[PDB]
Amino acid sequence: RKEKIIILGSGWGGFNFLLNIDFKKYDVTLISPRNYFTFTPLLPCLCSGTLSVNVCTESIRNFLRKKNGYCGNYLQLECTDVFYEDKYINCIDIENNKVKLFYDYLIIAVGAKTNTFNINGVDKYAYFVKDIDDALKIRKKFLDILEKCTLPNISNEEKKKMLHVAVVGGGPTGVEVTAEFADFINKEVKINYKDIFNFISISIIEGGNNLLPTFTQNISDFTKENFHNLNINVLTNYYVIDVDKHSFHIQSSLNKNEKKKLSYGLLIWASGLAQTTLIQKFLKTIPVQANNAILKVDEKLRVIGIPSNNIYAIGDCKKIQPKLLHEHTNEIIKILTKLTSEALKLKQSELTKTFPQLSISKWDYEKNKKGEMTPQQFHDYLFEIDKNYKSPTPTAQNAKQEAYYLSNVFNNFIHTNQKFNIPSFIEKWKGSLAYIGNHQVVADLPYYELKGGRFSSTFWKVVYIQLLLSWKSRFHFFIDFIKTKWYGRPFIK
Amino acid sequence: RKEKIIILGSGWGGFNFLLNIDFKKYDVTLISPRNYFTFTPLLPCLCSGTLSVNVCTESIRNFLRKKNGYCGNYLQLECTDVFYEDKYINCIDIENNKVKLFYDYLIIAVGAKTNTFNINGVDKYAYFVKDIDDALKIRKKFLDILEKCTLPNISNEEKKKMLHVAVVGGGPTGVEVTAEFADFINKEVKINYKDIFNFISISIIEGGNNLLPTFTQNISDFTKENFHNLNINVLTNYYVIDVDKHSFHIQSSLNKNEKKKLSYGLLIWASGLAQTTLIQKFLKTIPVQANNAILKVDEKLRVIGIPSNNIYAIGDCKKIQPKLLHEHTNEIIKILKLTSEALKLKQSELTKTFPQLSISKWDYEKNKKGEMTPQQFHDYLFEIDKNYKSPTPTAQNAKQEAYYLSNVFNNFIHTNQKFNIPSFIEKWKGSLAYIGNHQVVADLPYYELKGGRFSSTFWKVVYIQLLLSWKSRFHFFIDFIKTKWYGRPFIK
Ligand SMILES: Cc1cc2nc3c(=O)[nH]c(=O)nc-3n(C[C@H](O)[C@H](O)[C@H](O)COP(=O)(O)OP(=O)(O)OC[C@H]3O[C@@H](n4cnc5c(N)ncnc54)[C@H](O)[C@@H]3O)c2cc1C
Ligand SMILES: Cc1cc2nc3c(=O)[nH]c(=O)nc-3n(C[C@H](O)[C@H](O)[C@H](O)COP(=O)(O)OP(=O)(O)OC[C@H]3O[C@@H](n4cnc5c(N)ncnc54)[C@H](O)[C@@H]3O)c2cc1C
Ligand SMILES: NC(=O)c1ccc[n+]([C@@H]2O[C@H](COP(=O)([O-])OP(=O)(O)OC[C@H]3O[C@@H](n4cnc5c(N)ncnc54)[C@H](O)[C@@H]3O)[C@@H](O)[C@H]2O)c1
Ligand SMILES: NC(=O)c1ccc[n+]([C@@H]2O[C@H](COP(=O)([O-])OP(=O)(O)OC[C@H]3O[C@@H](n4cnc5c(N)ncnc54)[C@H](O)[C@@H]3O)[C@@H](O)[C@H]2O)c1
Ligand SMILES: [Mg+2]
Ligand SMILES: [Mg+2]
Ligand SMILES: [Mg+2]
Ligand SMILES: [Mg+2]
Ligand SMILES: [Mg+2]
Ligand SMILES: [Mg+2]
Ligand SMILES: [Mg+2]
Ligand SMILES: [Mg+2]
Repeated sequence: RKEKIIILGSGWGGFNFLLNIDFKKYDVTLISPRNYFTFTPLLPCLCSGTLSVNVCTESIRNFLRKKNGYCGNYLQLECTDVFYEDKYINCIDIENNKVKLFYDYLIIAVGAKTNTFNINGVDKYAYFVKDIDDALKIRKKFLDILEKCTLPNISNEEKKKMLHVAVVGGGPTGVEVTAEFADFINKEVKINYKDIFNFISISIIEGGNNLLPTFTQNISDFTKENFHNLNINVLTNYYVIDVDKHSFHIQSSLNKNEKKKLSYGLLIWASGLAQTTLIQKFLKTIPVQANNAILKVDEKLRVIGIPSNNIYAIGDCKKIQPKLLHEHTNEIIKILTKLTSEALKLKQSELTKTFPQLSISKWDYEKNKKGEMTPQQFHDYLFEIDKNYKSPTPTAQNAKQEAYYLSNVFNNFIHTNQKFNIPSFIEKWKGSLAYIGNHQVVADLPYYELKGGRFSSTFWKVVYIQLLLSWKSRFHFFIDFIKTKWYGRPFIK
Repeated sequence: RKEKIIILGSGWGGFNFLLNIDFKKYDVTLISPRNYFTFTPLLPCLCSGTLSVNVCTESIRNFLRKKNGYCGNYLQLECTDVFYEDKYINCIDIENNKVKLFYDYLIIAVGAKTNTFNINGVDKYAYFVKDIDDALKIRKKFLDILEKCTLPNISNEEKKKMLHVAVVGGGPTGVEVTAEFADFINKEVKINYKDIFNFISISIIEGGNNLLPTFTQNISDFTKENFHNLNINVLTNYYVIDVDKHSFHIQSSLNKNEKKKLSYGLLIWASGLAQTTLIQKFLKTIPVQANNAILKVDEKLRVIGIPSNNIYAIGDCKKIQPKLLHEHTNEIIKILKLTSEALKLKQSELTKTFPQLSISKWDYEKNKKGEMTPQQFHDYLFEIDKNYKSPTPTAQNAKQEAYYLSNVFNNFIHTNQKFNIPSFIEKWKGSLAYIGNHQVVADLPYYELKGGRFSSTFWKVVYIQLLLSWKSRFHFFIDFIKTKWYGRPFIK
């Protein structure tokens, strides 16, 4: 008779919600086709053999018994439909048997998938890099190619075509995967495959001018410089537009007329995100959202358009559409002293609990001061703040923070003295890191920039050994680096 | 213009030959469809998640440069034919492209495969345990089943049938794989799957009366006792005769007409050896060996029936057929009045020619004979010949053969010792087995281990020395810490 919370997904959102939700207060079931949590930041290290599967993983069933003594459940299913009207979901097991399950609360955390842009042959020929098996598939293919090119039944020009590694995407994923392959190629591969080492080349391809565009221009320039010193072909300002079995095509971003055909052996696709079929389906089911491209939620992470307000979504599968300021103008006016921008800002602490977009991290009050306004003008101003609101970026950092917010809201606000005092979710940006090869780490932190150096790696390791969610994983983190330092990357495939 | 040695296979034989063969003296190429060496004794620990792949493995290319500066080569191919007349072999890559290669010496070390005994459904439905991939497939299937049986769309009756693990074979492989699963089931699985744990059962099936037949009766009895304490169904004196998708059939060894149909979820097949298709093919190519079931070699490991004497075989793919004593009677008489004790007295030196004369191959005291006539001596010699047993198909023997033969190439073949090449004689060092719940058994010369608090410690001290790199020793040590402090993983 405890209320049932179903969690869909075992990713950063779902798993972290699981870790914090009170199993005494609720009856909790996580549902996911994947029986482990994947620690995605270390996924590129898996591509090169620097770290093991154990450090990139947490098994869900190890976290189903909290110290209180009460338990949670886990089912290995893939949710295929949500029926918000009747409070249930349809799933399928791995043998396509339907399973029907009821909930009182649904926490959707199914994440996003890799975007092919409908380009011909991305699904067919390219390797994605979004989970454990993806990374392992990529490692093996690479090692497979190395062995195939050591055979005598092969010409030097066949070798040059096949030993070309193309990475599409100059975001952090693409950049880190390239970096890691570069280290592998310049170390272990160089030693054990000398006769063919010089036919090997890596290219990274990016539509815009900069690698790591969302970081900072100095970090971008440094990343490109460092890539040059590693003899990585940096093909920025190029868009991949077609993919065939042995070659792909690129179009210059600077001249629409300039195309190139490139040979390749291994093609890694690390472009942006796209929605799961479950989300596409679910959207059609909600009158208000029937033609949305992504699932929209409250400022409280409630899925808009559900009469019951019993479905939440966290992580990559959702954008936040908060309660509009300009729909509550008069009410906000009463709350104030004047009627200036800094009248508003003076009450920004209190009003931020209701409107996230009022946050000093969401609205620049100084780049936008406004002298005394008439009510209508104030309403226009409020409207600008509304339009300026940016939904949290699709990162593990945000998914984790959303997961702790929401679970704590279930633990401490719903079904307690505070049912109505629930604050709206606001991220704190903690910074971003990236490995860019050859011991060089970059970090774009709130008050710092790292641009390489002897102690860059050290900073990276102190950061991530603390972001790991178990002592088991910390053990492996430590051991795996010793092993890689003393003995090297492995060639088992 | 260095002579070319081609090694076929990257197992205990091939890899250890590679480790010791002098790359300065020869131009060596190992050919194997598998680019790593598999440390098979720890393979059952891989089934249960106790140890990792890193401790069961060595990557061939890490060993292609010895410290003197000379190199070896490796090619990822599967040999499909040997043409002994013309000294070349045909291979195929993984995309079925033919490759043709010339050698001066061929070292065949392709091992053996699992024997299905042609039984319907073994290949189709059963899991084998001969390599890394096998162990991981086995591990996954089990975890798959546990998850499937936690679903609601499943009856307790379906659960009981699906969560039955049957292991066919009471040899050390079968026994060790059963033990490891028992440990996993009784620890990590019991904690994380309380609801369905009592639907789980393990059976081991063995045709003879004993588990670990080739050990000791005390060790066999102790292994069976320990198995019952763990609630493993020990179905000795049963053999499997048929296999279907959800059930298999067994026949009593004690009553020809008692049969049983058993349901199962996971069927593991560890029944003993059979020959590779390469060896079957190659045999038909050798006139004197054309109807053999197994490849026979000299007492010097040279494949018999080859005019050039440039093809060797080591490991599980071969049996030794030594030079016959009774074909050399008169000569032996001349070396030596004319008793078994006379013969034994010269046994150390004659053993360099005939391995069957070894005190480890022939019981001189249980077979003493007084003065013989030449004819009688000839008959005696003949008994020694027929008593000879080829090395048992073990890693221990494949390794010892590989060190012997590589040492012959290094220090005999192109030196002034060409003619004093001694015949190969194993030295048995003992055998160990993990039998679950921390109990190790060992059947050593002069000792028997039957369990104990310090049983496991002995096992760990032995195998950390048997590992062939410091890398692997690191992982050996670390993997046991990991398993102790944090437990076995459920990743699949
Ligand atoms: C290589 C890589 C490196 C990254 N590094 C960083 C980083 O350093 N910092 C950072 O902030 N972010 C990083 N990210 C981004 C981060 O992984 C995502 O933002 C994060 O995964 C969002 O979490 P999520 O729970 O929404 O989705 P996921 O973590 O992808 O989880 C989705 C889960 O839903 C499951 N699922 C899918 N379909 C269904 C279905 N219909 N039913 C039930 N379950 C389903 C999946 O199995 C999965 O378990 C990285 C991403 C990648 C790919
Ligand atoms: C689970 C298990 C545990 C064991 N434990 C022990 C133990 O504790 N002690 C002990 O003494 N023995 C043990 N053994 C036995 C030991 O593994 C074998 O006796 C040993 O492998 C024999 O070595 P080999 O080189 O002849 O064959 P393998 O080690 O099997 O090597 C054969 C190699 O040949 C390759 N190959 C196959 N076909 C071809 C082809 N056509 N062309 C080229 N290469 C080919 C294979 O890929 C493989 O690399 C165990 C065996 C198993 C399965
Ligand atoms: N180290 C970190 O902190 C880290 C690491 C990985 C991911 N993340 C987060 O995960 C999310 C996704 O990251 P991501 O790297 O996979 O995607 P991304 O959107 O950040 O980068 C994709 C890049 O590929 C380009 N692109 C798209 N289609 C292309 C084409 N056809 N040809 C060439 N270039 C093309 C885009 O211009 C874009 O710059 C991001 O929000 C990111 O911040 C963070
Ligand atoms: N711990 C160790 O030292 C160790 C471990 C594994 C293997 N080995 C060596 O590797 C070789 C192979 O060992 P193995 O265990 O794989 O095979 P095995 O030959 O030693 O034993 C197989 C057993 O299964 C039985 N069997 C065969 N077909 C059957 C059927 N249809 N139904 C029921 N029982 C059936 C046989 O009676 C036999 O005892 C051996 O030489 C062994 O010594 C040693
Ligand atoms: Mg999730
Ligand atoms: Mg994840
Ligand atoms: Mg999500
Ligand atoms: Mg996602
Ligand atoms: Mg071999
Ligand atoms: Mg082997
Ligand atoms: Mg062999
Ligand atoms: Mg074999």
